[PDB]
Amino acid sequence: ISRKWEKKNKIVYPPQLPGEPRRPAEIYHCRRQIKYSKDKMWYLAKLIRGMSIDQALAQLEFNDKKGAKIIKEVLLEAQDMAVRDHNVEFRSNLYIAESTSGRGQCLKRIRYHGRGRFGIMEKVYCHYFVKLVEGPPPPPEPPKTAVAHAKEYIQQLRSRTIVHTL
Amino acid sequence: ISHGRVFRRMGLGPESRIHLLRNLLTGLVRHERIEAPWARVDEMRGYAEKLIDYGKLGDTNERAMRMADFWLTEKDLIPKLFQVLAPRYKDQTGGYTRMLQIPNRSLDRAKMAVIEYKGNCLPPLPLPRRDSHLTLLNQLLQGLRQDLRQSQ
Amino acid sequence: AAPKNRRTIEVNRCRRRNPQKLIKVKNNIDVCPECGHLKQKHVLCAYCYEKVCKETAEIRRQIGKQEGGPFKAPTIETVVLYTGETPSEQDQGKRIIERDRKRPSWFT
Amino acid sequence: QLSPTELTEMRNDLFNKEKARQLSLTPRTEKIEVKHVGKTDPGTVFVMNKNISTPYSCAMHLSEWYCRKSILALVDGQPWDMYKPLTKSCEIKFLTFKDCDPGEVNKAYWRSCAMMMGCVIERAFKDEYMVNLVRAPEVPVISGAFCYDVVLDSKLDEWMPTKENLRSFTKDAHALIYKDLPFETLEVEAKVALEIFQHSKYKVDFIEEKASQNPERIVKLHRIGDFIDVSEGPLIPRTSICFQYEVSAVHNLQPTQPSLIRRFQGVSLPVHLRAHFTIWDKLLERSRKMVTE
Amino acid sequence: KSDRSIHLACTAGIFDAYVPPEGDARISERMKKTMASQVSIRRIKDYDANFKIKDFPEKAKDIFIEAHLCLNNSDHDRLHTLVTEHCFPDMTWDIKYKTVRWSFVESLEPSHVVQVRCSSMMNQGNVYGQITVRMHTRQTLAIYDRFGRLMYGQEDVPKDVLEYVVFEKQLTNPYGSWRMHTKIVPPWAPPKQPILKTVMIPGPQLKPEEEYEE
Ligand SMILES: [Zn+2]
Repeated sequence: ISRKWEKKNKIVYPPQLPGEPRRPAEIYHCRRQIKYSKDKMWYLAKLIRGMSIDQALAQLEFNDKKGAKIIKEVLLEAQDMAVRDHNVEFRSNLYIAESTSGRGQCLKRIRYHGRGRFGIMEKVYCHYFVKLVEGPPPPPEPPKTAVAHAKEYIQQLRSRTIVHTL
Repeated sequence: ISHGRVFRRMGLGPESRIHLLRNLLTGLVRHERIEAPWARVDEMRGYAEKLIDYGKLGDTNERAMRMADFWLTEKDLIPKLFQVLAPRYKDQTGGYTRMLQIPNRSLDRAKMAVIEYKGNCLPPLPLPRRDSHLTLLNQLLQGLRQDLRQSQ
Repeated sequence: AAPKNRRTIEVNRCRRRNPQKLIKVKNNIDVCPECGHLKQKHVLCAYCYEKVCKETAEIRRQIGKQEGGPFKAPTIETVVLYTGETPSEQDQGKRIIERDRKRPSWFT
Repeated sequence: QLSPTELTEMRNDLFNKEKARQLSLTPRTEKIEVKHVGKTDPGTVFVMNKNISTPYSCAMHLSEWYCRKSILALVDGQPWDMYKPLTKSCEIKFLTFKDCDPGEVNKAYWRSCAMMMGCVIERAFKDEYMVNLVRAPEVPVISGAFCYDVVLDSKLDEWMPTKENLRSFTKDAHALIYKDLPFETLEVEAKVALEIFQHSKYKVDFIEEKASQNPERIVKLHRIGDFIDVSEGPLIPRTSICFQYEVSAVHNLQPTQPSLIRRFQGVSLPVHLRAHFTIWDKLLERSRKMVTE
Repeated sequence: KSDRSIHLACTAGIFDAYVPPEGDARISERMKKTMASQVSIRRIKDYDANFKIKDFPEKAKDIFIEAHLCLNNSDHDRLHTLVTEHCFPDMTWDIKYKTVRWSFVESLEPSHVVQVRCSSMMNQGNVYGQITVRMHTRQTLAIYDRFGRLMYGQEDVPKDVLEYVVFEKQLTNPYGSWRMHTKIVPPWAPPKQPILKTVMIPGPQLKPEEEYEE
């Protein structure tokens, strides 16, 4: 096993020069060995990717999933450690940079079938990984415009060369 | 095809559906505010309105006595119905119950509903209230309504 | 009927990350203003409803304590009185249910 | 005579110099205690920086819901801007559009919309023609149209605007709404206010009357980007609070002599209280109707 | 019930702590407190007859300066060498993932040996001696974040500081040394420099059945 997420949470940086940007805070948190499926946990993480902390808490509070409740607890205690130990000014001034589900350590149980047949159950476990970054959530990427499509096409046409010659 | 089908297929059959709605109605008459799944609350709401209509029809009526005998399984609510609820809604015409949605059951995530009889002695539910008349759009519409009153 | 071939992770990712399978973002979330807690627009606030439920449960417990047994439901209407007030002249022939606390501000 | 670009640049320079003077008057950090006494999250203590922190900063300490829904602030019972710095230990109470008594919020929204209209006016008319701004009358909410008094050109005493001109005004105001400028607030001495607005006799009279009613002669200036105006009170935080905007009508006041005062009337509704198409059309017609104070 | 017991090299208290005299910083029974101080002094002299109170304060300021430089460069071995086990954790755990920029500028007045106290014999066969020394110096401090952002103090500006630093030596230890044990800060001390960030103290968190009372 590996706990590099916690080691990432405790990496440290040199002092900041007075003429460079602020280097917004980064908080790493994870919960291990959650009795839940990593696929459904992925669905919940992909739901709360890139949102603000309050928006994510609202959506998880009004979702209908055990994983949603678990991730809400993880996010609440991550905000707690954020504005308790990592010198984040405002508790609402955070967004989710990374939201990931991983496979846990599972168990093997027997499933009795008909005849004299059997199957092997998996008592599935999972991890949840979250990273909180100080700052407002980054603006979503705007959809491409017809102007942009035309410029890209004209760049291709002007980048055409005469091939297989001098 | 279920066009024009007004009743839900509930329980283990029609008899079981009637018995379920009867148990919910008996609970509603006893406690004056119950919570249950949304569909069951809707059906038992309709039956509760009709039950109050029979109670207002009154205890001396043998048909109303038989209906209360069937639909109240504990036999103390029949005096309570005929001499509490019908005297309470003697003035009112037909809005006897209040149904509101309460979010989700914590086990199977079922859409929940609270239903009460109006009046009560219990603490009031956190009712959805409309926006106050002192809001921006409401004052603009009040100014509009005033100007139309002066015009006509 | 059995699979003729194994479905690849590319096909599986397309199927499992199709936008229909994703969780839709809810827009009907608003701050309940009596307490500042998150609620849905068509749904009663969980916190306020939970408060009302515990107060109603204590009312029903006191009703049962005065009641003393089943099959004895009263013929008269009921009122609830808290500490520090007398029954009003409209609440004459009604069962008084006493509570050992101050009357809540949300209860009139 | 100075060009309008030079006048705008000098007014912004004076505004920034005065703001830097206040920030230098408070050079060292000082901690003040703000007791949130609202109904929701009651008795919450904030430790804020003196003359730096904002009611927006307190709302950002609490939650983003307070940031997005809070429009005004009650600091010791007085209406306060979201971006105005706090000067003392006090009690705060955030005010939204949908309270029981939102009248102060309505007044702040109404003043903000009038000030944005006046900016649209001043940067809409042509350079060969003169624009002088009188005041924004404190007209009640129930009247239906925010009003702004302009002295126009002697060559334009006869000109009436058309529907395309009114729609151009509306498009410029919607461009401001898209640009999303914060409403910067400055409590300033009357001498600095006169030095800012010295090339406007009506603004001089306005500043003089405000300095007369207030014993210490401090007045309130507000800025969205480059446009600076004297205000009658608190304003909303950002122009993006406005969703539906329209410059409905332009009228002329009754006394043509000595100068022609023209009252520009518009109507607006925020994002939190946006109305339907037909209701908005009826509000448009009532705003096009005359408003008298 | 093993015969091996925990062998401590320090205590975690102050024996008859020097109460700060009011106005000591504002202004630029004596026989009894003196006599008690030199009773303790002949106890240190008996356990080691090569100790000089007049020679202590330069060693005390040396220990203080080098301990804070070890705090600057995170030298925990030398910080153990110069700092007692009671003073080490409330020295280091609030800065474990932070960068501390500390410096010593000068001393306004020489440090003063202001209290000397001793232990009893019964302390597990060990006798400890504590000496309280007034220091009033000028220091600089700048504590940085895990990300390098500034939290406390200013980088270059020096400020006055007055501390009642208490050192302790285990006299019965053959290899015992004088190390910083704690420092008394007066209850009348001036309020500290304000922090550079804003703090929200939450109110009570209310259960649904509970009503908020003022
Ligand atoms: Zn609520």
